[PDB]
Amino acid sequence: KFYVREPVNAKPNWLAVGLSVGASVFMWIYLIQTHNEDVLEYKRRNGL
Amino acid sequence: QWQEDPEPEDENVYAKNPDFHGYDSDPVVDVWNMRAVFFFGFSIVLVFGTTFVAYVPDYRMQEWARREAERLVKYREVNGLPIMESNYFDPSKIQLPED
Amino acid sequence: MNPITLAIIYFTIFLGPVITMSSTNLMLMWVGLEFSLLAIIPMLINKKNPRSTEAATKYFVTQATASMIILLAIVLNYKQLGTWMFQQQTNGLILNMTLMALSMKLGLAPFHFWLPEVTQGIPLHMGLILLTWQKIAPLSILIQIYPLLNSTIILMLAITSIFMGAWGGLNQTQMRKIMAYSSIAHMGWMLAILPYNPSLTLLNLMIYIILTAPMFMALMLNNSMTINSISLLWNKTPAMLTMISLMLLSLGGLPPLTGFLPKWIIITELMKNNCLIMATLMAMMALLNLFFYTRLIYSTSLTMFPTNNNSKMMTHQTKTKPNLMFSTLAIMSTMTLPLAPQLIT
Amino acid sequence: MLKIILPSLMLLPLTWLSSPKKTWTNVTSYSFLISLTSLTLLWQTDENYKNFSNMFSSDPLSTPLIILTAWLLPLMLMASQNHLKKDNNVLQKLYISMLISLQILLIMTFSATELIMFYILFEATLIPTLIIITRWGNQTERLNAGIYFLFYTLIGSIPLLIALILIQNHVGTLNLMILSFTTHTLDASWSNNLLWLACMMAFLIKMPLYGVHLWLPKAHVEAPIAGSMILAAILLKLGSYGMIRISIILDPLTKYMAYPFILLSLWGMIMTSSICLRQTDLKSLIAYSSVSHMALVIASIMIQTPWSFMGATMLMIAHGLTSSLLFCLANSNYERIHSRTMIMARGLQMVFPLMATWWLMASLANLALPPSINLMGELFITMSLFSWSNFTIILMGINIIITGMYSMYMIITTQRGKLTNHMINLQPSHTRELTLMALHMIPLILLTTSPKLITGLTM
Amino acid sequence: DGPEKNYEKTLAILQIESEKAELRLKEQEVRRLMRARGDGPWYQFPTPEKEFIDHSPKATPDN
Amino acid sequence: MMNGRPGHEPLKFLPDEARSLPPPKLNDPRLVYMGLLGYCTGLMDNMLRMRPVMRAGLHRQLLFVTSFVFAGYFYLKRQNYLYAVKDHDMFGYIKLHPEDFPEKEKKTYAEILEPFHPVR
Amino acid sequence: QLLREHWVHILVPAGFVFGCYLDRKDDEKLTAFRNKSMLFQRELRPNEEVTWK
Amino acid sequence: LRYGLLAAILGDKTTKKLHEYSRVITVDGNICSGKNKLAKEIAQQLGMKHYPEAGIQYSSTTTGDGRPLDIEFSGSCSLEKFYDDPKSNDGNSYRLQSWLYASRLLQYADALEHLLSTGQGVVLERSIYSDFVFLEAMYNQGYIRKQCVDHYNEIKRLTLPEYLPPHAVIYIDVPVPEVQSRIQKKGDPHEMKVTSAYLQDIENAYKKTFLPKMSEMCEVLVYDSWEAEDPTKVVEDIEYLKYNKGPWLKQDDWTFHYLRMLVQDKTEVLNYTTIPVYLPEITIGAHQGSRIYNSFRELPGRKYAPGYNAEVGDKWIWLK
Ligand SMILES: CCCCCCCCCCCCCCCCCC(=O)OC[C@H](COP(=O)([O-])OCC[N+](C)(C)C)OC(=O)CCCCCCCCCCCCCCCCC
Ligand SMILES: CCCCCCCCCCCCCCCCCC(=O)OC[C@H](COP(=O)(O)OCCN)OC(=O)CCCCCCCCCCCCCCCCC
Ligand SMILES: Nc1nc2c(ncn2[C@H]2C[C@H](O)[C@@H](COP(=O)(O)OP(=O)(O)OP(=O)(O)O)O2)c(=O)[nH]1
Ligand SMILES: [Mg+2]
Repeated sequence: KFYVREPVNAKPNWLAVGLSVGASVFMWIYLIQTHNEDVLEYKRRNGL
Repeated sequence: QWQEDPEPEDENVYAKNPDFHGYDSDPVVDVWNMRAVFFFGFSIVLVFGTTFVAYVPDYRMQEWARREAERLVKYREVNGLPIMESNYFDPSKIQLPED
Repeated sequence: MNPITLAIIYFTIFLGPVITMSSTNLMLMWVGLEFSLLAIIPMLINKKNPRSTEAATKYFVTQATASMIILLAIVLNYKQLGTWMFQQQTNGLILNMTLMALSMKLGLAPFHFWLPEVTQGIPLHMGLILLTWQKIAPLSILIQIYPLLNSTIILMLAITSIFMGAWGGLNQTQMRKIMAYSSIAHMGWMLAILPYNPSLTLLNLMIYIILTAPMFMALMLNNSMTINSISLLWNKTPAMLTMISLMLLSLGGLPPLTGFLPKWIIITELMKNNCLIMATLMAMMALLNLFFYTRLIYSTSLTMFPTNNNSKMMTHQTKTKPNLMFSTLAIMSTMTLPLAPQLIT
Repeated sequence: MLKIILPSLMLLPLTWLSSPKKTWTNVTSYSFLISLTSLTLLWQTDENYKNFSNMFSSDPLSTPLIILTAWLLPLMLMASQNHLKKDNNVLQKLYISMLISLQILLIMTFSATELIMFYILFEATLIPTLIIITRWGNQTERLNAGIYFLFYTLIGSIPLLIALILIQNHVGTLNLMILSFTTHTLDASWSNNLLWLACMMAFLIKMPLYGVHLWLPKAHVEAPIAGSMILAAILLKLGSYGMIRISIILDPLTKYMAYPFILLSLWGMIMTSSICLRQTDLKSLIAYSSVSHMALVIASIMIQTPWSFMGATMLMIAHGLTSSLLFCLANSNYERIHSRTMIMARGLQMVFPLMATWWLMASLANLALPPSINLMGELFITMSLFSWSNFTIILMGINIIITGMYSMYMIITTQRGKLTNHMINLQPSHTRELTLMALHMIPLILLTTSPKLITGLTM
Repeated sequence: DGPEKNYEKTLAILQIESEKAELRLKEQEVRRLMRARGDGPWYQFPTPEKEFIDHSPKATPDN
Repeated sequence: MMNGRPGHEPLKFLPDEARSLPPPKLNDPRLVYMGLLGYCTGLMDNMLRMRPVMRAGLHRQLLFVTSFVFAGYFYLKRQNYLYAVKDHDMFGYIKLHPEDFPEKEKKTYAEILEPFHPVR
Repeated sequence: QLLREHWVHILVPAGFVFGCYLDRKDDEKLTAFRNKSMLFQRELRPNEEVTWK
Repeated sequence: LRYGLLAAILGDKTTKKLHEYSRVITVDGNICSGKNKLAKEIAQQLGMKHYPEAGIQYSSTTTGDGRPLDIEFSGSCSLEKFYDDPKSNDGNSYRLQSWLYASRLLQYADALEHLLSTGQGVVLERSIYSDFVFLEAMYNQGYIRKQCVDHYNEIKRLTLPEYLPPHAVIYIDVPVPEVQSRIQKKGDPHEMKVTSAYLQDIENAYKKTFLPKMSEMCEVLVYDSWEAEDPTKVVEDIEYLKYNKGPWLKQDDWTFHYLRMLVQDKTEVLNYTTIPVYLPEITIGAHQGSRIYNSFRELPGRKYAPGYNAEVGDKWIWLK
């Protein structure tokens, strides 16, 4: 124990860490899926 | 009076480092900075860059323009043509206004 | 304030402009304006000091008079056309009264005399709420009737707004008054581009909001109400000087900041509509605005004003005040010029 | 152009990620490599222009300015890394970031193919030099100098923006080659005269023209050494480059509209050379010499002769090199004696022989000793001006006489004479600053050896 | 790579910029014509909604 | 000016006609700059909260970059749709009114007489 | 540990390689007049498919 | 900060957590008059938290590692230098007085936060309400000047009415010759160089301003030394005290909530102690300020936020 008072950031907020990492992963996965679907829809609409 | 720090006096930097090169206080970083400045500034820029610029060929068509001028001079002198026509453009392809 | 009245007052503050923007009826737009004014008065007078009382009183009587003129215009239009919307053939007198009353509600010159005084004497968060949220609904009302307005009166209001905002910001040292005159100048720009392209009015409004929000947050970090108070920021929060300088330069419209984009595209549209004299005069007064911003930058960032002895104890203490949304708004108001075709429509 | 722009951009993460004991070394070495990369723009084996992309292109006029900027960045770092030894690490890295951002934005400005992007990068270059002057300047008057510089430039540049938007509305693209090909002759009305003044006054302010030159001496005096170098060696030339770029669409009314500015340039170069004769501040003397040389450049660009354009380009490059060298020598004396008084340090030839040699060579470059590119530019400007009117030779001759006079007066009063023996704090020499003088003088020698590189657009 | 690369790149750039200039001028003319006499998609100013009108029989027959 | 066009769905972010447009390439300078802005936002947030600038809050920096790229992608798709429909309306109006947009005949540089202004 | 302590020396060369790659991307973007210029309109040699890359 | 409007709504009511000994009791007296022992025993046998007198190093001991920092970090003022030369031309006296007032303000905020958060009472030694006695003694002895007095009064006006006064004010009346004798017996060479005029100014400031002003809004417990020097009769009086006056009666849950937020935001507490009034005794200047600030930032455990300093053993930095 270094600080005389326990800091609010002594331990990582695990709920916030898990929620932020899960949100980042979900957004990347959804972004890749919707990009692939947009590519496929563009190909299907323009006959390519 | 307001609690202001006094004026700092510049010490003789050569007193503690007689081989000072102007770059940094400690000698090792100073001498490596000197070597980097000389090597990357003089050795590989003022020499290799100078050589590259010197061996850029036909810079803005100097020697090509000279050779083409010599060829045209030979052609127009053996064919009796004028060296330079007074009109750059042929008058046949220029439509002058009627009035 | 107990959370019940906090929820009621903040929900009505939110609901005012929302009703105004979503309303087809002029009467419902007017009652949205009434909602905004009535709900924002108690939070203005919340600190219960004489200055807050005077600010609340001045704001109340000004907005009440302007709302009565708005209601006169609405009733006269209902008399003339039988409907509750200025459609196409409403009287030019009615439209000019609507424009004049909405400009008095907005706070642009020569109806601007209350805005620095109301912005003074209220807390910084209420100044932020005023200078950002309270201008959306009158601007929405003006945007809905853009082809009907009078370009001559609008341009006169805009040019005097930018002139008086530049001169007031040049004179003032109080940060709230400086931000209020900044609001007057930017409202002048928005009004200037209003009859020609309201999309640029919305763009300038959004740029001004995302520039004004973190400047007020940085003021809210230490309750720095003065030039000197923001000048000793290097001892308190040294990490904010660069973002303060960048946001003030963006407010000045200097390239390559994204705050140059609204002035640039507004000038471009005015040049397309052949109002070169107005555009040039507005640009010169914008240079004057940039001058008082630059003097502020000199005070807070580029030089280092003398500090106090108790600032050592303030550095001993730790703070958690700057929120997560400060840096996002600062970056989006600083480094977004290369996305200009996306920012415009 | 992207192969020069991208690693100059990557210099900033290098600056902020390097160790504090390695930051200067790494940034200096990689900026030297950046300059060596920038030397590939001289590969011009054709009459065409190196249009690299839709927004970046190279020119026989733009190329020497880009190479000079890329060469001046490491020299600025070497010049400025001595007065920042008693400085915080994050402030040192911020100063290096300001210099790198200046170099990046100036390279983009010179390589721009579109005038609105040119104006955006113009103001983008206006910002960090103001930051440098205001934050790292020495005396009290740096704030007033920064205000004067910033608002002279801004009041100049606002009608330039209005004029550029007008020309864009009239033509359609505001692209340099499209304007150069589909140039239309103006009908010489009052509106066109005002349009001409609007698109020329910004560049005339930043040149600077006489009468509006008042921002330059105080800005150069109050600026730090790197700021003075970048100002006097790039930004005035940026104004001249803007004048050359925008003058192509101003025919024919520039022929009579150039008259007040030519007179202002000639009489102002005489007046500023006289001020150099009677000036008590060394940096002020160098600044007013810069004003006179840029007045010569203004006159050449106004008279619009191919000889004038070539002399303008050669004088731009030569004056940038020699003015940066003079500022660096003056800064070496300022870091010695902590004063800028002209007459305070006198017998410096005795204590600093090699630095006196650098002083002598810099002054001989300043007074246009043949066969240097300084004399090449000045001589061809004189030839074009005499072709324009034979009576300009009187003003040219007076300016040349006073130029030699103030240069040799500077040499005599700073090096020759008895030594001020009270100056006990005369450290011998820094290898860093001697290297800086050498890195200024050697490119002057090489461009003297091959003057075909900096002839410019016309020849 | 040789001069033909730069030559043809310059040709492509000039074609792109000339097309962009012509498109911008045409856009200005289109906007001016639509604002003067709105008959295209743009500048369609609003109008009271037709579907909110009573058509049922009323008390007074003279409607 | 384009809000009153026929077939305009109210408060519709991406209408179905936008599906005809090619999507952004997902590695393009606009989205790369958006991710760079998100990373810079995370670094600036750390510096203002007096944390280590880069080695602190890796999840926070990842969330900033991810959210910036996500919002930038969808906003960029919307702006691409808006510019596409603007050009579509412009070309359609030009085709509908050809008499107001006549094809002017540009003569060659042999029948026009540009006045020559000598520089001397 | 040299890769850990000298990783900062690859940023500028990486930027140089990336700039060269982006220049190549612009070159292959601007190919609307490849072997279509009236000055350099030549017939393709049988062992080549483009005049320049 | 964990506490907020959300925590108040979920239920953190101060009035719910109060009890009969949730009192603020401030012990006051002269320079050396039975004050440290009495407060200790009162807190010990009433189950309250004892706050000793806020010295120069109070913020240093309550922040960071808790070690006393260097003097240039902690106020740059010396009590021993004040005792040796009270009329020194550098301005040590008013710098010391303003720094001690700021330290007392921080301690009062800490005690109020503790009382509103846990419900335990606090026994302070010589809180902010009894520091103007030292200010007026310095002024009447000519040690400081009228501009310093006006600056102190402005800071006191800006800071003092935002908080609540103590429930009980105990005073120890010890005469000036007895104070002098106790100072001689203590044996501090610097503290021995004080003047009976200064001590009498302290006592006069007490009796003329502090006692009636606290009498009009809280319970006053003047005792002699013999009524003191036995901390059980005082505790019995505190037990049979009836608090029927003062602004503590009108406080409710939301007033307590806003007060708790104010006293838990420590920069908001010390905001007005750093007003930009450029008084030469307290203003410093850019060069000295930068040197001191950079040295304090390169102090161990002070470079980053608490919990983010890896050199003192903080972990999981990359996950927070
Ligand atoms: C650094 C110097 C600053 C001051 C001098 C600046 C230039 C002075 C000369 C130009 C006029 C002012 C700038 C106009 C910019 C646009 C020019 C243009 O497009 O012209 C064509 C246009 C004309 O438009 P047009 O070209 O479409 O004309 C139509 C013509 N027909 C119909 C035939 C097709 O000119 C203008 O619109 C000029 C109006 C200017 C009115 C405002 C002037 C304000 C004051 C200016 C100076 C302010 C700063 C200095 C203050 C004092 C400091 C000591
Ligand atoms: C382009 C913009 C530049 C902007 C500033 C750049 C600064 C950074 C520079 C980095 C390095 C780049 C160097 C650029 C110049 C290169 C000089 C060079 O080598 O030029 C080529 C030249 C041969 O070229 P060539 O074609 O023969 O010349 C024309 C004849 N038709 O080669 C030669 O003639 C050989 C040259 C090297 C050999 C030594 C020469 C010594 C000369 C001594 C002169 C002494 C007198 C000087 C008097 C000065 C008075 C002030
Ligand atoms: N000038 C000045 N001195 C102060 C101030 N506050 C405390 N002191 C000094 C007086 C004493 O020399 C020293 C310790 O204060 P105390 O009153 O606690 O004295 P001490 O502990 O020696 O005795 P005691 O607590 O009475 O038993 O601090 C203040 O505001 N101004
Ligand atoms: Mg004690």
